[PDB]
Amino acid sequence: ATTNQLIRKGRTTLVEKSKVPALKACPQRRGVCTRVYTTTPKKPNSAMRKVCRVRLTSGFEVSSYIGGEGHNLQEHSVVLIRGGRVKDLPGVRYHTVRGSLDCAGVKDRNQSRSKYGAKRPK
Amino acid sequence: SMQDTVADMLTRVRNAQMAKKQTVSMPSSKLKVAIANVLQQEGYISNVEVAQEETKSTLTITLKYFEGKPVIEMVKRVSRPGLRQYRGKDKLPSVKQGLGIAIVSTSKGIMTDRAARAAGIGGEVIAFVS
RNA sequence: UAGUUGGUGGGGUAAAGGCCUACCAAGGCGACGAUCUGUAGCGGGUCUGAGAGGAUGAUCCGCCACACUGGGACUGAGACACGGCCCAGACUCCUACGGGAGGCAGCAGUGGGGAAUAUUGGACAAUGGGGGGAACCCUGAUCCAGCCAUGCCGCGUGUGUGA
RNA sequence: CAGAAUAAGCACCGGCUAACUCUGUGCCAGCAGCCGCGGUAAUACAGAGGGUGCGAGCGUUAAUCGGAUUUACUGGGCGUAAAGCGUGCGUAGGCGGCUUAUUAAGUCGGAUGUGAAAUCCCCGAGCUUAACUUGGGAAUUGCAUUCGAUACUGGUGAGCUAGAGUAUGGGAGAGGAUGGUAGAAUUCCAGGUGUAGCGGUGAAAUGCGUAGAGAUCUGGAGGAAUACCGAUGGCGAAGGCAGCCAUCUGGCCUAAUACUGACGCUGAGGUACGAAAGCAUGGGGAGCAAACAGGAUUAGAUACCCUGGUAGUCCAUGCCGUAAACGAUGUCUACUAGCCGUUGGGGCCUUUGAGGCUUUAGUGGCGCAGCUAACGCGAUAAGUAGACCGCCUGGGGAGUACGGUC
RNA sequence: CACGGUGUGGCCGAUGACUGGGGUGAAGUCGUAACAAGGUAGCCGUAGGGGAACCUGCGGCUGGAUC
Ligand SMILES: NCCC[C@H](N)CC(=O)NCCC[C@H](N)CC(=O)NCCC[C@H](N)CC(=O)N[C@@H]1[C@H](O)[C@@H](OC(N)=O)[C@@H](CO)O[C@H]1NC1=N[C@@H]2C(=O)NC[C@@H](O)[C@H]2N1
Repeated sequence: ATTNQLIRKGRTTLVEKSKVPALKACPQRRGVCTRVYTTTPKKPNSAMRKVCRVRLTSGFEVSSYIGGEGHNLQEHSVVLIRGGRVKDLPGVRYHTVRGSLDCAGVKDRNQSRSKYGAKRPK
Repeated sequence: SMQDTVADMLTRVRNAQMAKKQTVSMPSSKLKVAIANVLQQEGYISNVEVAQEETKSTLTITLKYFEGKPVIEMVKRVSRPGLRQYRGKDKLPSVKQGLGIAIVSTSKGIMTDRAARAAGIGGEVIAFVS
């Protein structure tokens, strides 16, 4: 570009879209579990992974992964969700916080307890 | 069309040095002669001559080669008609940490950036030579 | 764009001025973005970056604007006035049904919303502010205290020996 | 004063990245920032031991800048990776040849005023240290006024001819528009000679023919296109332009004087032209041939092959505005080894007529330097520089939807 | 003159029976269009036709092999 072209029309900056639109620039969001179910991974992965469709206070309905082994969730549960992708699951962009509102911490876990929300053993 | 005769002169000198010519010739002007005199004083070129046929005037420059390489290794036009560059006395550019020269047109005539700083004046930065 | 742009006579203001008015003229703005439209309090500053730049405008200081929503004026040196008045609107409260009352975006606090942010505390002793000749009175400004690992900085949870 | 008495957790150990083994499970349960782990010996899942990093904290999520030269002013690109508008003309604008006088707007220098305090930085001071508080500086890169300088840019006056243009002689060309005309060939019609085939394919068949084909000879009708010359030739802004002749008409090349005296380059908007197909009205229609019909082939044929055949291809008057509209390379200017072809001109030399040297404007093949990721480009640059414009910012969604113009 | 009312016309948002294309996932059905001369060279513009990749006509390009 020439100097005159730059003066007539400057440079253009393209805005970056957020990868967590449903949070709406908040660290976490509260939602009501609409449907808890299991899904299969995209190739080359095979499993039965636990996910829940949740309606958020932001007015959006999304899908959130349930981490750890063993969960007590069901329909009409109230959960807290944070950001975070699951990679091999198409369209799962959020995670459910363990042990926050109605979700419970994982059982018989003694390492990385702050994640999955397990208290200290006696 | 030709709209920068100073850039034309610098390009002629650059191409002559790259082709290993002994002399280079161009149509002459007072600004070009002033720049060539500064080059000769700083030692990048050997001799400057002006000849006159009638109304026409021709400028001839004798080039210097030391060892195998040409003496003028880099010559860059800085100010151009599309973008003029003016600097104050405190922001005169230095070429190669003072090992080269910046040709500056000031109100006291054309000089190097070193002479301009010594005189405490600024002006238009014409070219970098190293 | 038609009080629109300029002029004259008059009015009006603390004061210049289409600020208003009656006539006269056809002007005034716009690709250097007028008009319309979306968003937004502005600055000193703050974060990042080698720099140039980019993002931001809590806490401190200056300016502006607002006070349930709109339209007004009074008193006064000063207001078109958060805890003043008049009018219109929505809402809320008391009632013996005759008649009345109100505006926490002041401090504390309640409900609600939210991932999330505190006590319905003490004193005018200090610095200021109002009144008074003074004595002195008032001051949720302020100075302090309470709660929270929210941040920064500091300290401890012991030291030596012991194969 | 009493007595160790009251006071350690969190994340991680496949690579990026400091820290490794054993059990349990077997593409399950699960992990995951990216690349990826798990399908019987998992240092990557869960537990344990050990270790590493931090420590009243440790991790996760969210957000800003950076790394990102990934909007490139500093500081990027457009032959093939994304990217030169299909091509011209031209408005606003940007930029602009040489000499001289003057001005002082840009530009540079000095002085003065201002740039609140706090904040940032420096030297100190007080907090048991530190955070923190605080004295004084430095800084606030800016703005305004005034006084100076005149090299460059701008303004004004004067002058010049190397850019640009004008008149006069000569030259080449499928440049454009209109109207005539010539020869070859295909088809059809008529007639003579003549008699069983012709045509078509890999092979066949559909088809034509004993109311006489095909073949051969004579005459006539009509439409479309111009063999040989013909060429890496020519002309045109591009799209494009071929028989011959006349009329009207554009540009280019070439020589020498003469003339004007910067009158120039580029160009957002705008406007003109713009292959083929297609559209509208009216003509024309030989050959060819989308659609369509039939015959073959094939597992199927919807196609390739064969026999037919309508739009269209042609003309007049308009529209449409798109192509791998390509050199996938915007226009203009200057400069930078050489060698060999070719087209249109100028000059010189032989010495008789045909050759040999140069120079200019086009058109080609190699190739030094230089450039490029490489391929390659290389005086017809993709090299060295300048002026202006257009365009690009991962792949799809998508040159799509909506709105608007035509 | 604020608030209000009437008529008509703009712009924005939400919602709507039904309807059209797009992406992703999994490879189930019919074919084999492209990549070699991909077995009819490919592609571009345009027009017509077809269950579908696609086929055919006209013009263009080499980013086409063998000669
Ligand atoms: N002011 C300046 C004025 C400029 C003037 N107006 C025009 C001008 O000067 N332009 C500069 C030259 C650029 C040139 N166009 C680019 C080029 O040449 N190839 C493009 C790059 C492709 C690739 N990288 C090389 C390649 O594949 N090569 C082949 C190859 O050698 C050979 O083929 C085979 N299979 O072996 C040959 C014979 O078929 O063909 C060549 N291919 C071609 N030869 C043709 C040709 O030259 N042109 C037209 C077109 O057809 C060209 N393709």
